Amino acid sequence: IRQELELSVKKELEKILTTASSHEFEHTKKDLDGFRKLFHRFLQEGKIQRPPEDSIQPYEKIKARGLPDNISSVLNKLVVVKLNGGLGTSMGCKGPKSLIGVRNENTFLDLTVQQIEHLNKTYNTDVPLVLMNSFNTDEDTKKILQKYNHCRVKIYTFNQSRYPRINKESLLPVWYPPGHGDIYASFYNSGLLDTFIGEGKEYIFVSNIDNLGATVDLYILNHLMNPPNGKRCEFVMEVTNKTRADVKGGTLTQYEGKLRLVEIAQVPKAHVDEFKSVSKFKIFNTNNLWISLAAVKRLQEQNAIDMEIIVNAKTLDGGLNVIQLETAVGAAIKSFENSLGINVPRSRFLPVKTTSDLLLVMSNLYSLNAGSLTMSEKREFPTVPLVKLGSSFTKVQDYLRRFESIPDMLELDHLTVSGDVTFGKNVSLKGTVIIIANHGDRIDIPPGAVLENKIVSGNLRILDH
Amino acid sequence: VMSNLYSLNAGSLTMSEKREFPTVPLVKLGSSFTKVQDYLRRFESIPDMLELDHLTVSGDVTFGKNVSLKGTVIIIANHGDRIDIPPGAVLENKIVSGNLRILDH
Amino acid sequence: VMSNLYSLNAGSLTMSEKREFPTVPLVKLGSSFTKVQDYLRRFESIPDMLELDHLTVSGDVTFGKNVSLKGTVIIIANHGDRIDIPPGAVLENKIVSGNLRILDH
Amino acid sequence: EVIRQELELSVKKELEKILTTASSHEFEHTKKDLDGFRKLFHRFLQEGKIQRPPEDSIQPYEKIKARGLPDNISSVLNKLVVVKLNGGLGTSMGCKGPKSLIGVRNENTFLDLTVQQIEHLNKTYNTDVPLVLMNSFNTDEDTKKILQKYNHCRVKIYTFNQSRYPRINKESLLPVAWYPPGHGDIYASFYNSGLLDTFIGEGKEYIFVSNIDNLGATVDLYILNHLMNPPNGKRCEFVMEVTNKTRADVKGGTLTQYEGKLRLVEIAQVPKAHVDEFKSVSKFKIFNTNNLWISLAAVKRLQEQNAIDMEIIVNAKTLDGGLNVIQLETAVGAAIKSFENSLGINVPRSRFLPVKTTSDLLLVMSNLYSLNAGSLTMSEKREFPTVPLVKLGSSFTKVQDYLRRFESIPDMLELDHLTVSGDVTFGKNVSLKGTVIIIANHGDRIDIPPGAVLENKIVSGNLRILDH
Amino acid sequence: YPRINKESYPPGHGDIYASFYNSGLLDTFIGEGKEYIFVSNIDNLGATVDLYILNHLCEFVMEVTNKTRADVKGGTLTQ
Repeated sequence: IRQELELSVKKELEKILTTASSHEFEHTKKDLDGFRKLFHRFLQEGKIQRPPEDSIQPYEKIKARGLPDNISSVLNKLVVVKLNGGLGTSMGCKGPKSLIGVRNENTFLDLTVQQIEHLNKTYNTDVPLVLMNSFNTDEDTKKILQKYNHCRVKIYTFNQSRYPRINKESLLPVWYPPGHGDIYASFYNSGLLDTFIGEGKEYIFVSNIDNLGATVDLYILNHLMNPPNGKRCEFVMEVTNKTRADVKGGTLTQYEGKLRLVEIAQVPKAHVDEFKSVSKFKIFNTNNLWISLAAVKRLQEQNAIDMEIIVNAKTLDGGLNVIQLETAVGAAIKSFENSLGINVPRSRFLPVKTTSDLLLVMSNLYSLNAGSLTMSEKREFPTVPLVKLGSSFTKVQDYLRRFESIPDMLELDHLTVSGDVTFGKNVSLKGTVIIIANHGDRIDIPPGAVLENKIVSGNLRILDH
Repeated sequence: VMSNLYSLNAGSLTMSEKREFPTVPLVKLGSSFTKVQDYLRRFESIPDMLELDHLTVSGDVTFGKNVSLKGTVIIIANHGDRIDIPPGAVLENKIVSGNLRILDH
Repeated sequence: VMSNLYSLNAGSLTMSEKREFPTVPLVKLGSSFTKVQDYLRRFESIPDMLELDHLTVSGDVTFGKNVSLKGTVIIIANHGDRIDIPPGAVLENKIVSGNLRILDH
Repeated sequence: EVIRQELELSVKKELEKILTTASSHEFEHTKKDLDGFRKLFHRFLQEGKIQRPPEDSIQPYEKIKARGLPDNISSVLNKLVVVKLNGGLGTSMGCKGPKSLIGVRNENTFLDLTVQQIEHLNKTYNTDVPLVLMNSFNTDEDTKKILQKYNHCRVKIYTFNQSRYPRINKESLLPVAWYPPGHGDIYASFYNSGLLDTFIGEGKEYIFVSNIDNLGATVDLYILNHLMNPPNGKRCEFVMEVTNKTRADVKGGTLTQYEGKLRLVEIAQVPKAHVDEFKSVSKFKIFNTNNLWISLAAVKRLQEQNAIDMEIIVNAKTLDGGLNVIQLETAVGAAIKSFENSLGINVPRSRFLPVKTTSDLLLVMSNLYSLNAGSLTMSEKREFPTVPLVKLGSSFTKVQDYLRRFESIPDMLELDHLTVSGDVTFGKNVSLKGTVIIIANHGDRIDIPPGAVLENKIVSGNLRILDH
Repeated sequence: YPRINKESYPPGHGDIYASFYNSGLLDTFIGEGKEYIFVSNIDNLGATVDLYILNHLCEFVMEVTNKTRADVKGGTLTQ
C-alpha cells in the first residue's frame, strides 16, 4: 500500500507521455521521471545544533581592505544568474514580473543589465547574464530581449521543469514550475553549466530580480575568486538579521558538521515556537548566493544534491485541493562541502513584492546610478520608512493613475493610505501621514500639499471644469 | 488688497507687475469670513494670487501656509462641515467640495 | 508605561519579556484623550501591548476590557462620530474607521 | 497592632471636634450616632469553604400554603408590625424627594399603595395593623409633610430615623457630606427610636421588614400562620423570603450553612477565584428577596447584648466634585447568622417585583397588571405565565421624560420583549406584541403613530410627524 | 521671580545651585560625608541609580543619548 498505490500512478504518466510533441519528447520524460524520483521521496520522509560564531562573518569585517588590485579580471570568473520565473499577477500585471515599470521607466530587467553594462564598460570586462525563467515567463521574455543587443552584456535564458499538479484528495494528475530549487538539474541539463566553466568561469551569483538591492558586490567576490587563507569556497549565503517585518522563513544553523537551511515547515509540533527568537537565530535567508560551478558539476553528476520536498497545497480557484512538490535553492548547503555564508546589511535586500514597495523605491528616497539604486543622503537616519497603500492601490495601472507624480518622501517615516485617495504633483509627505477614505467617500490630496505628521480623513473632492 | 496682488510703496498701494492681464480678480467670501478677526485666523498666511481670476469660498473653510491660488477656484463646504486646505496646496481652475479636517500628529 | 510592556520590579520599571525586539513602540492618542480624567474614562482596562508596534487613535474612541492590540492599529472616528471597541476584541494590523455605538440596557 | 490603636483614636479625638458644634438638642441622637461609627470603624480595623445549606432549612412556599390558613380569627394580625424601608431618594429615577413618592398608577404613589393595602386588611378583618416607615435625613421631613393625607384612613402610621454616619476618607482614613449606613441600620435605630419597646409592650411579636420598591411584598397569612403557632414547637425568630435565580438577578445574595446556622453571602466577601462558582453554577438556586419576617422579642434580646453580627459593606463613592470616600454600611439579612433557629422560605417571584427603573414603571402601569385595592398582581387574560422583558433607553430614564414620551401607556398583554433606544415618541393606543425593537440613531426621532399595532417587528429610522 | 512686560513665575530648573545654597542645606550635606548629588527629573521613569555609574565615581557627569527622528530640537554637548 506504500509503493503499491504509486506503481498505479507511474502508469498514468505513460498515458500522458504518449501525447508527446513528436520532437518535444526527450525534454518531457526528463522532467516526468525527475518528478517520479521526487514522488518516491515524497511518501517516505537533532535537536543538538548551535550555529558557529565562526562561519557567519559580518559584512563589515570583509569590507575592511578589501578591494581587489589585479586586474580585474576576477570578474571574468563570475556569472550573474537571476531568477525570472515569477509572474506579476499579484501586482496585477499580465506576464513576467521583470516586465514591470520600476523607475523612469526602467523595468526590473533593465536595471540589472544597466548594472552589468556599467560594469563591463568601466572595467573592460565581459560578465554574462543568465535568466532562469519558467514556462510562464519564457515566451514573453525572449520577445523583449531584442532591445538589448548592442548593450555590452551577454544574455542567456533557460527553462525550469514543468511538473504535474497532484490532488490532495485524489492523488491523480490531470501544470507547475518546481520552485527555484530546480536551478541545479535544469542548469546542468540546459548545457549552460558546461559552457561557463568551459570559458574560464567558476562562480555563479544567484539572486532574485525582485530584490533591487541584490547587486554584484566586490568585497564578497574578493573573498571567493582568490580567498583569504584556508580552502573553500563551495557555496556562500548572504544572510540578514530579523525585522519584525518578516517574522517567518527559517534560518541557517550548524547541523552535525555542515551548515543547513532549516525550515518552519520541517520542524516537529513541539518546537515551532522555539524557532524565531529568543533570537539565538538572528539569521535570515536573503536568497542571495554565490556558488562553485566546478562543484555543482561534480555533485549533480553524483545526484549528491538532496533537497527537502517543500509541499504546497491549494485548491484555488474552482478546482479541488492539489499539492505541488517543490525544492528551494538554499535547501542545498548541507550537500556542498565546507560551506559558509555571511551577514549582510538590509541595505542589500529590498524585495519589491507589492505596489507599496514601488512607491518606496521610485521616490526621492533612492538615487539611481546606472542600474543600481541606494538610499541617497541627505536622509536624516538610516531607517526604511513604512508604506501601507490601500486595496484601491494594488493593481499597478491603478497605482500609477492615483499618483500624477510620485511625491517627496526623503523625510517621511510612516504613511498609510486607504480608500479612494488620490495625489497631486509635487506633494510632500513628511513625518507620519494617515489618509483614510471610507467606503464610498473620496479624498484627493491637492497638488503641492505638504502633509507633515497629519491625519487626513473625511471626504474631499476636487473637480476641474 | 493685502495679497501679493498689490505692492506697498510709501503709503499708496497699486497693482504691481507681473500681473500679466489688467483684470481685477473678483473675490466673494462666505459669511464665515466676515469678522476681520475671523478672517485673519482662517488664513494662516495670506495666499498667493497673481494668476487669480475668480475666487469664491462659502462654508467653514481653512487655509494653511503658502496656499497658491490661480485661475478660478471655487471652494464650497455645505452646512455643518469644514474644508481644511493643506499647507502648500496649489489650486488651478478647480471646484473643491466635501469636507476634511486635518488633525495633528 | 502602565501597559504590560513594562514590569514593576522594586518601584522602578523595565521593558519586559518576551518583547521580541527591544524597541519602544510609539503610540499617539486623540485630542479627546489628553486629559488624564478622560484617559481613564476611555480605557479603564489598559490593553495588551506586548506585541504592539504602532497605535493611533483619534475621535471619540472608547475601549472595552482586556483588548489586545497587536501590530499597527489605527482607530479613526470623524467629527460627530464615535467608535466603541467591544471588550476583549483582538486588533492585529487593522484600520478601524467609522461609527460604532455600543449602547447597553 | 501599634499604628492601628493610634489611627483609631485619631478619629476618636477627631469626632470630638465635630460634636462641640452640635445644636443644643441635636446632641442626644448625634452623640449616639458617632459612637455607632466608633463601633463600625473598630470593627473595620480588626477583620470556608464549608458553605452548603440543608433541604429542611429552606422550605418551598407551596408546602406552607397547603397547611394552610390560620383559622382564627385571624386576628392573628394584632401580633404583627409592618416596617417599610423608606430611606432612598428617587434621583436614580430622576426625581425630587423620596422614591417613595413617585407616581405609580392612576396615580397613587408608592406609599399610597402600601397604606392602601394595610388598610384593606384591617377593614375586612376588624383589626388594627401598624405601618412603620424607616426613613433617613434625606427622606424624612419630605415624607412627614405628606402624611397629612392619610387621616380618615384606617392605618396607624409611624416613622423613625435611620442613623446618619460620616463619610471617611479613602487615603486620609479621616472624616470630612453625611450618609445613611444602609438598611442594616434597622436594629440599632429601631431599638433606639423606642418604638421597639413600645410595640413589644403592646403584644406584637413580629415585624415584616420589606421595601417600598417591592410592590410584590404583601402581608401573607400563610407565612404568618407559620410564625405564630409554628409547627411542632419551634419557634423561630428569623424568616427570610428567598426566591429562585434568573439570569436577570444573577449577582445577588444567597443563604448557605456556615458552621451550624444559616448565613448570608454577598458577592463581596467572596474569594477572587471562587466568584465563578458562586451565582452560576447554580447549584445555588436561592437568592435574597429582602422580604423578612423577624421576632421583636429576639431583637430586644440581641441588641442589648451587641450580638447582631453583620459584615461590613465598604463603599468607594466619589460624587460630585468630592474626593474618594469610603462609606461603611451594613446589610439587614446578614443578621441571620446571629439570630436563633433561622429559616428561609422560597417564594413565588410574584412576591418580588421591585420597581427600580422607569422601564419597570412602564410594565407595572400597563394593562398587564391589575390594581386590586392596594395590591397589584399580573392578570388573566395574560396567558403565558412569564413576565415580559423591557429595556427603555437613556432617553426615557427621568420619570417626567418617560411620561411625556407616551401619550398613552400602550397595550401589552401579548408582549414578550421590548427594547427602545434614544429619541422615540409613542402616540395614543399603541399596541405592542411579542418582540418589538424600536431603535433610532443619535439625533433622529421616531414618532410612532397613534393606533399603531407593532407585532413582532424591528423598527429603525428617522421619522417625525406634524400638524395643521 | 517677577514678570516684566516686553513693552515696558519660577526661574526654570537652572536655579538650583543658587537656591540649594539659599536653604543652606548645601553646607548640611557635605558635613556628614556625602560627596555626590544625583540630580534627575521626576518625569523620567528610567532615571534610576546606576551602580555601574557610581564605579566611575569626576567633577561633573552628564548622561547622554543619540538623537532620534522623534526629538527634533534640544541641547547638544560639544567641546
